[PDB]
Amino acid sequence: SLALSLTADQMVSALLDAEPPILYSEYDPTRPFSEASMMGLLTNLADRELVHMINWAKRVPGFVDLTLHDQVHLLECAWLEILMIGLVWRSMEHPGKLLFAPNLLLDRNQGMVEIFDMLLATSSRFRMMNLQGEEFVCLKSIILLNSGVYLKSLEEKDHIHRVLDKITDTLIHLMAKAGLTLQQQHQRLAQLLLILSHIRHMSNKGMEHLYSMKCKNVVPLSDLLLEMLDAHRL
Amino acid sequence: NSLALSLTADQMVSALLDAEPPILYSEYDPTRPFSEASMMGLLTNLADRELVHMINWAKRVPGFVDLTLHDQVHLLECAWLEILMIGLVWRSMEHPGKLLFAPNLLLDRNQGKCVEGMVEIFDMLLATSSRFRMMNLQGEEFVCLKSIILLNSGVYTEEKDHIHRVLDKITDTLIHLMAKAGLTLQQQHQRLAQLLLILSHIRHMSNKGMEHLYSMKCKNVVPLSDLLLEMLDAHR
Amino acid sequence: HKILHRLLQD
Amino acid sequence: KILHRLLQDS
Ligand SMILES: CC1CCC(=C(c2ccc(O)cc2)c2ccc(O)cc2)CC1
Ligand SMILES: CC1CCC(=C(c2ccc(O)cc2)c2ccc(O)cc2)CC1
Repeated sequence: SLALSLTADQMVSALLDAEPPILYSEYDPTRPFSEASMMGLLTNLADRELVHMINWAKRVPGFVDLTLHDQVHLLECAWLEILMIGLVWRSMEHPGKLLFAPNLLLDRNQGMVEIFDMLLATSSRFRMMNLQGEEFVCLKSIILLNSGVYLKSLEEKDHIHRVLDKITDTLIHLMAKAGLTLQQQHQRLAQLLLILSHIRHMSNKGMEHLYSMKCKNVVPLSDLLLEMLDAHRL
Repeated sequence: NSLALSLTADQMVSALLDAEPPILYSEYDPTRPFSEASMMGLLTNLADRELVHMINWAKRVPGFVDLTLHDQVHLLECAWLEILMIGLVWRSMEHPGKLLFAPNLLLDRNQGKCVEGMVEIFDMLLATSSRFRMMNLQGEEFVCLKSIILLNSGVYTEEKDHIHRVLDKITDTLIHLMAKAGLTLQQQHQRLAQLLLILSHIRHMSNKGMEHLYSMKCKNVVPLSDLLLEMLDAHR
Repeated sequence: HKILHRLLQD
Repeated sequence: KILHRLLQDS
């Protein structure tokens, strides 16, 4: 595996280079939008983001080393988490707003709103922590590998745990270079990882919401989103 | 100012150890549960009695008392199933392939197979349990993690700085325990990362469990207590 | 009013 | 499925 042989700085450079682009929505100020129409924009946007996410995951060190079925499982489990942490990262410099797209800035308006408030709080957290881009790409890669880690073997889990340990070292390395004391490093590391718990929660809440509007037959869900959503159906 | 931040690491550890609720027992009728009625009946009754201990445990967690009553409610409502589950998983550590809900109530995945949507959550709990076992999780570490869950799970919804600092204090306490155990600095931050990542799975299992509980509530199968109903509806 | 409100006071 | 396919393409 090339991942386990990477230095901390190379790991960062690899993750930075693998970053997907920020996509635009179809939002038009002159066009009226219902609650349905807004979900349509978010659905359409997320659908196009997924195709970029899949190709991003391939460039995440260690991910390609896994079997296809394990790559599928991890993406199925983590896709909404990864979208949301991207959304929260983009929304940092916009207090009280969520930047779904450069042409789509939404505030606390459209009822749903509970998840918005949770996303807003997370963004507030990123801002107060002064989260760095290098830390962000580390967090997003951790989510991809961790969110679905828990036959015969399936000593793949060991490989994933190895990479996870590698990304941990990278985070600490980043904080150390940032001039943080040992105590500040451990504290910030813990702070960053506890956010993944809130991201997990928001994803689970969002998945329930997406399931609701599916059965409501209100918003045209894409073929891929229908697959990703169905994977969480229990 | 809060007393929690003035505590030493050992004081924090000792406070958490002293706050520990007991391991309760289930009904003493044998009959390994297989039906959804007998299964959820025993689990509901058990969780109900555990919740009363959890509440009085939370009061003895440093920093928790300093919060307003409404904030205490919010954090407990948010985390209660997470806390129950990490307890379950801890108890089940040295019983691989089994879940020790109570010393007189050990369930395996074969008993979850007879209830829709349960065996999936059972498998997740079992995996978390063996994961804790492979990491050789210590009781002192466990109580730190459980307090972390209590304070963090609903902390995003000027005293927010308080919980943040208390959470940092518990982080220091964890590190202290690992250094006490003779781990190197690299081993310490690697172990800290591993433990905290599992909190994301505990979170996930709680939300899936909450759905499962909501289903059985709609089924009107097992009598829920008023307390359990209020804790459940808080997630609705 | 909540039961949780009561139990947290005792 | 679509995800397995897109992951497989090169
Ligand atoms: C209220 C919640 C609902 C879920 C959510 C979505 C979302 C909405 C509709 C979908 O079909 C799929 C995903 C999201 C998150 C990030 C992103 O970059 C684009 C879309 C964000 C806000
Ligand atoms: C799939 C199962 C897994 C765990 C579970 C629990 C549970 C978790 C930990 C315990 O020590 C005791 C009980 C439950 C069941 C019924 C109820 O009314 C409240 C909680 C939720 C459902």
